[PDB]
Amino acid sequence: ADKFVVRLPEGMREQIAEVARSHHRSMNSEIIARLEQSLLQEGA
Amino acid sequence: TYSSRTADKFVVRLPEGMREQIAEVARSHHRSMNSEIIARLEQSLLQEGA
Amino acid sequence: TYSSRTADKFVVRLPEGMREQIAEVARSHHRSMNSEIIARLEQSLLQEG
Amino acid sequence: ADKFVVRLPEGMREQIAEVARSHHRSMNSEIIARLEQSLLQEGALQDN
DNA sequence: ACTGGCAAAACGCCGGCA
DNA sequence: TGCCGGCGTTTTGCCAGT
Repeated sequence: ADKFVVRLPEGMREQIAEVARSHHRSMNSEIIARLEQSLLQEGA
Repeated sequence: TYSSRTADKFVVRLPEGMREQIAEVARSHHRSMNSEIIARLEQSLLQEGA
Repeated sequence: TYSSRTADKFVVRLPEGMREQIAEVARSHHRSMNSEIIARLEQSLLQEG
Repeated sequence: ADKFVVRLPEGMREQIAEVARSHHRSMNSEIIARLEQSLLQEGALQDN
């Protein structure tokens, strides 16, 4: 599977981890889950 | 203090052809792939916060 | 070939305060002012057929 | 009036040129008129 | 007007960490 | 799974030279 290194702004770094644990999934699992939701919003 | 060389990098292991899917969106919205990802994350985050 | 350093350049004379207004919305959308301007112009044009 | 040089993609210049000619306006006038209505259009997204 | 191009930023990605 | 220095690149904002 291909990968993309994402330069992230100030806050996100930590804030992204916070939501991951509370969702009981890894960071990469969180980001991709959010990303697919966003892309699904476009299907409107 | 916080440039793009300083910023927090994070490898996102994309599912098959999802990368190509971001790309198409990124082009149409006239932003880099980085900015694309950021913009979507940022918005997804703020939805839960309001 | 047609890169960024090849692209047609047009000097836009902007009215009072439009600059900061555009820059603000540009950051707001995670985009360079250039891309920001192009994006809006583009959408304006196809809206007109 | 302050300046800002725009790099336009392939077909944009001629595209804008035509529309301007259509509206009997300067190219710069056309660009601004459009950038104007584009800004206050989404600036009118204060609760839709 | 135009447009080479500069200096600085951002980009994409590698290849190495832990 | 996560972290990141740093390379080689384009892009970006904005000039001066024509």
